[PDB]
Amino acid sequence: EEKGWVPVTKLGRLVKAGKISSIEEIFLHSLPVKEFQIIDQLLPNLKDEVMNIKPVQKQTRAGQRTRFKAVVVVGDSNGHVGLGIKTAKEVAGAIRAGIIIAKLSVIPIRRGYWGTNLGQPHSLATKTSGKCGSVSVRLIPAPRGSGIVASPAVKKLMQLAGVEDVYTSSTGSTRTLENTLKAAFVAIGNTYGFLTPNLWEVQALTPSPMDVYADYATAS
Amino acid sequence: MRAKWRKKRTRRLKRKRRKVRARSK
Amino acid sequence: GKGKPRGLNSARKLRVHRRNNRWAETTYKKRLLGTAFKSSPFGGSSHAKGIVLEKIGIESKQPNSAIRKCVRVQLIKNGKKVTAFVPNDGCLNFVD
Amino acid sequence: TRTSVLADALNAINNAEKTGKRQVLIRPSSKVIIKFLQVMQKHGYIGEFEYIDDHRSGKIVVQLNGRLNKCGVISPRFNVKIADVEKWTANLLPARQFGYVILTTSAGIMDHEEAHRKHVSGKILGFVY
Amino acid sequence: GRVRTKTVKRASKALIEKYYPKLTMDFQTNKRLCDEIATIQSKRLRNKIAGYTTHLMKRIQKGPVRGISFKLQEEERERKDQYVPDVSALDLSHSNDVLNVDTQTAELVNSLGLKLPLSVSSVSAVRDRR
Amino acid sequence: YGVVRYVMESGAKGCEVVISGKLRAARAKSMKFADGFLIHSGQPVNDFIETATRHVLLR
Amino acid sequence: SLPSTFDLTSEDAQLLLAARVHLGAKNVQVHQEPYVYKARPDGVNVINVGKTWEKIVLAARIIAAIPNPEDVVAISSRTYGQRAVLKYAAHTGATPIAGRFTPGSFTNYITRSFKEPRLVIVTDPRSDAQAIKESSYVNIPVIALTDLDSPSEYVDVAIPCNNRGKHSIGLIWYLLAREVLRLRGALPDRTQPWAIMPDLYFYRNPEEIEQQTAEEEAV
Amino acid sequence: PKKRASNGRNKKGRGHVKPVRCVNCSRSVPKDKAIKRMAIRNIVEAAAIRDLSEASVYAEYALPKTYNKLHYCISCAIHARIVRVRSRTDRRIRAPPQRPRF
Amino acid sequence: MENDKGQLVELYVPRKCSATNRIIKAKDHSSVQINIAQVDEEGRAIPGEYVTYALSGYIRARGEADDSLNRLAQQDGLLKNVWSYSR
RNA sequence: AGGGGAUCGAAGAUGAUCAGAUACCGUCGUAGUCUUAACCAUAAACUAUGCCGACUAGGGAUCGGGUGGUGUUUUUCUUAUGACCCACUCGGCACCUUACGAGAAAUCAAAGUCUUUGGGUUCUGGGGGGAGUAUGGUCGCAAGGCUGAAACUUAAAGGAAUUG
RNA sequence: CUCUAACUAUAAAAAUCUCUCUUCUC
Ligand SMILES: [Mg+2]
Ligand SMILES: [Mg+2]
Ligand SMILES: [Mg+2]
Ligand SMILES: [Mg+2]
Ligand SMILES: [Mg+2]
Ligand SMILES: [Mg+2]
Ligand SMILES: [Mg+2]
Ligand SMILES: [Mg+2]
Ligand SMILES: [Mg+2]
Ligand SMILES: [Mg+2]
Ligand SMILES: [Mg+2]
Ligand SMILES: [Mg+2]
Ligand SMILES: [Mg+2]
Ligand SMILES: [Mg+2]
Ligand SMILES: [Mg+2]
Ligand SMILES: [Mg+2]
Ligand SMILES: [Mg+2]
Ligand SMILES: [Zn+2]
Repeated sequence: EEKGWVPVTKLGRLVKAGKISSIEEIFLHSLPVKEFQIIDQLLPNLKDEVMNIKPVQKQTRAGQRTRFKAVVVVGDSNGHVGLGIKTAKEVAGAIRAGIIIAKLSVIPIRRGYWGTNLGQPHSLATKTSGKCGSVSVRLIPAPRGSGIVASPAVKKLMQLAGVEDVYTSSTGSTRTLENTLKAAFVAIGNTYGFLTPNLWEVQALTPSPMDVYADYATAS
Repeated sequence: MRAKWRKKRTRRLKRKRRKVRARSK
Repeated sequence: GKGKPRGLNSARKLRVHRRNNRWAETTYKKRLLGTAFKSSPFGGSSHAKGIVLEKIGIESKQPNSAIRKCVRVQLIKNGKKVTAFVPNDGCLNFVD
Repeated sequence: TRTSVLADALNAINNAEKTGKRQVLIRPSSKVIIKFLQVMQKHGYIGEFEYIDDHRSGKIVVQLNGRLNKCGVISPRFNVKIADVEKWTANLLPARQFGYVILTTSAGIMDHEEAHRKHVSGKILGFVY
Repeated sequence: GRVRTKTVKRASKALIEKYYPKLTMDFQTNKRLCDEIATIQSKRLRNKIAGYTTHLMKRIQKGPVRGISFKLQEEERERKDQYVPDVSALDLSHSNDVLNVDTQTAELVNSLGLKLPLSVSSVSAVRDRR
Repeated sequence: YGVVRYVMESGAKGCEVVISGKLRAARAKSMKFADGFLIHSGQPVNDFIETATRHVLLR
Repeated sequence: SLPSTFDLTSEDAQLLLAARVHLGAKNVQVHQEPYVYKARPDGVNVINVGKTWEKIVLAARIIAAIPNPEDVVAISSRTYGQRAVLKYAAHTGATPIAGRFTPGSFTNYITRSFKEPRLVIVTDPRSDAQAIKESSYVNIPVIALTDLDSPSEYVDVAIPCNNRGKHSIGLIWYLLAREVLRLRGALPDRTQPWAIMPDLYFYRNPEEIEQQTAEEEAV
Repeated sequence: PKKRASNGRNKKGRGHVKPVRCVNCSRSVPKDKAIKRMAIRNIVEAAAIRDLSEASVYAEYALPKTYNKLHYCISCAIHARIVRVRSRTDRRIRAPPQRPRF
Repeated sequence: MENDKGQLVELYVPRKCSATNRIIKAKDHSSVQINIAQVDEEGRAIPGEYVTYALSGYIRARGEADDSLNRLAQQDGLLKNVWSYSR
């Protein structure tokens, strides 16, 4: 296709120059991503599918002005998820911008073992939870190959995550798909927010990629 | 309707029923 | 911290509190009071025979305009009378 | 009134950890608090605490290092049979790879793994992870 | 109800900011300048543009004004900014090499281990009733 | 949308399309597809923007 | 550690005293700042000038560590410290922002004033809260010229000094720029007073610049 | 819902205060929800100060004032223009309306 | 974290706050990383050699960022007695 | 029931306004309002936030008490008080900012320390209506209070907030 | 870096309203 992608931010300039090789460097230093093309460059195989299209109306003096809210989940099934929620006039544009936001909001997840680690991680590391609106989602580790015991939206979010086995429990008005998916997103991103005995030792604070490679930014 | 006036109407029905019972007690 | 007691020797009040609260439900109250046996047209009965008394149709609600073709039936098991509905296009004529 | 002193101690630890501090001042400082913090020291969830004699129940000054994330008492010290230890660990601990249900057996106050090693069980005190 | 909407104001602002040395006080000369230095499509808009340009020029002549800027004005501002007094306004150039303090900052100087010639004075801790 | 895309591919400074009628419904409705900017007042309406009106017969 | 050449020299401390940096902190106080010392009976807390100079040299060390000069971006919204910032940006290769801050200048990448720096210097947190919030949103350190009454939320290493002086802010910027240039090595040795003057960073009301021009144009 | 965390009363720790009557409509309203206005004015307006001064014995009379604290109700206060409806973010402010004159 | 053979399966072993030992989230868009330049004998900032402190967004939001940095710099011999361990 | 009996005022009497007005505006006006005994036990009896206990965040004030000031006016020559000023502390009605916490939010410094769920403890609620109705007790002279369903009917009723 | 002043003040009457609500996907 046709894509030039002139980089307008320093992170984008470094990525376009090919100086950042893995998305782990972006996630580690809590770097701010504002160009989805960075995420496209780092993760070439981010699959996605629209969770829901919802018509939302505003009551004006003349008729009812209706837009559409698209709930898109993007991921690579290898420990990377993003949840975009967008509102727009035309449904196709709403889906495109929701994909854009979801790519912007990619996040890493910490898959773990239920017990007696043998192969690659199959489940989460610990129990995690999130709460959006009144919807509280509780993700609990499950034994190997136990499937994803979750509602279809949460199940498909875990599938996009790469988590193959997990138990779930949702409390509240899980009816609303955006709230449920946001709570699940909060939980799965909180999976890397739990300090664990195997994460106890301190590191040397490797210098930030835009400090060591500040020269290649700042287009002169 | 107000709960006040529904209460009062119930009290007046009890008025009549209590007088009737007192007559026939 | 919570309304219920938490001590290791507070089983009695927890149990009686649950027992007193159970009456707030409708299924439990119906099951324990035995309202189905005493007041319902059938006492714990899925089906019941009866005799047709007359042959009436009743108009529907506001959003739905029609007359549903029912039938008044006096039950044989106890003698109660209830209206019942014949469900299909041309089944009213079938029942005499 | 102060009913469960260990509850106050663990609540103070939780509050002073969530805010990001590195120290706590627990006032009443009973035996059970000392043993609980000693177990936490043995497993690393706590730093270098201290008993301050007052001739009146003493006090404790606790040093933290941010390694802990939650204490907590099971306020009704339920009689935990050796079969019910696993159920408590599943219901309380977040993962099977870590966490410790601190429970008081006749062989002292011990973490659940140590109690299972001694093949002895008693009442449950609290949980740390 | 003459308010001279966006286009004329912005065009006149740019005209002043790019051509101040050539602009004059007179409406007709500035009208000819607007004709030659700028391609205004119609002529009513040209007259409005020249009129607002003259008004802004008169305001500038009266004094400096917000928003617009040009080479001469910014150079004058920079030259005034570069003013640094030859005489010292610190290091006790006034008050015969003596500066007045109270006890507290005197102890500050003392504990800092520095000589710092001072002059003590109590601050009369009674505060003004305002 | 293909028509609008081609029109702005041709170098146009703005395109707009109104499709009015029974778009997949019995009730009438009008869809507007616009991109760029379209003026509406003054002979610039006559001088630059050019319009066309057509009828299409369906089933 | 730092060599003893970085101690509080008598002339530099004397300058700090003269600009009345210590004189005023507030009649009130917030427990985020222990830089207080010997609360004066006038109800005007004194600021520990040694701590202020230590903060100044720490900020200079932090700024000098940045490899590319123009990712040090300095803000000033209040009038009293506008000119100084510009002057600072003249000597050290920093980027100034005077007057208004045009919010969205750090997050929004479309604005023509979108600067994405690696450090932000703020003359007053209470007045430049917008810049502090932007730096929070975009993960940027905030070396703020905090007073003993200004808030310290989202504020990194904080130089404690006066914010009501018209003297303290300019001289603080002087010492900051002077120490940064000494750290870089443009200034050869850190003993000479760097001839240019503290009054260069002082505030200049338009009324007094007009008076100065009139005195200059009299002959 | 709570429109006013103070409930408008300004009581906070009394339970009951003694009511007062409205000056216009004589509404028995609690003394704290009885918005008060201290009308201090001249017994002779500025329209007749010159006339009174010219036609009065006791040269330079002090011209005594009149003082009255008016206890309005709240319906009258809305209607008699004493107090006005405000924005929900403006209801926060309790300072008087910024010193009518300096 | 560790596979049974002994290779790492974790990705991006995360940083931790240098003042509160709490990990730094990937999307913790309030946290910062300060660099303090090393100083040689004559006051020349040696380039490319410094010391880094990762301050979390939580302490920055609370208002303890500057105090924590003061303590942390005093511990590693950067500032002289700027922070007292006994308040 | 006994005492009083000014004002204001359920009922009532009218004079207006209206299509009607035995309602609101007005003038009179009993019971009542005020009391000594005896009943009544209900209120939007509201902070619609149970009580006891611990911890968590910054900013001022305010009330009661107590400490210190080389503090200021006081005047009884000096001092002792008192009254202020500054700092601190305990307890109370409260208040401002903020979310870094909680909520469906309005908002809460408690409505926080709750899916990372357990400090002790009492009472109450399980969709709306029927209904706080009937009945049965019990208290009351009476008014009515406490306790208190079902049959049946219904797909909602309701909370907060957003745009009109 | 220095301060505590100005002010008013209208209420007449106005009740009621029937249908019928209709998809948003690249
Ligand atoms: Mg019909
Ligand atoms: Mg136009
Ligand atoms: Mg026109
Ligand atoms: Mg309302
Ligand atoms: Mg009020
Ligand atoms: Mg009280
Ligand atoms: Mg009597
Ligand atoms: Mg009447
Ligand atoms: Mg009449
Ligand atoms: Mg009347
Ligand atoms: Mg009367
Ligand atoms: Mg009640
Ligand atoms: Mg109540
Ligand atoms: Mg119900
Ligand atoms: Mg009810
Ligand atoms: Mg009865
Ligand atoms: Mg509502
Ligand atoms: Zn009134």
